[PDB]
Amino acid sequence: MPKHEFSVDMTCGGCAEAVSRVLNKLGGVKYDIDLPNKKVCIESEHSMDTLLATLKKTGKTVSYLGLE
Ligand SMILES: [Ag+]
Ligand SMILES: [Ag+]
Repeated sequence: MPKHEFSVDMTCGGCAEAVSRVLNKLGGVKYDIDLPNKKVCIESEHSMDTLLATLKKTGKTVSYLGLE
């Protein structure tokens, strides 16, 4: 199953919480948040568009670091 890696402008724990809330409301996702490195790793059959649009709902700078 595709593992997408994203960069999110998370400055503290409450940003990581904001990230989980939006990703939870999305559903169909297993996810991993690395706060010190400002990274979010997402196991999902969801398209990159959807994941990107979802993460951007937080109001924060989001970019795509790619896949594996
Ligand atoms: Ag924060
Ligand atoms: Ag915050």
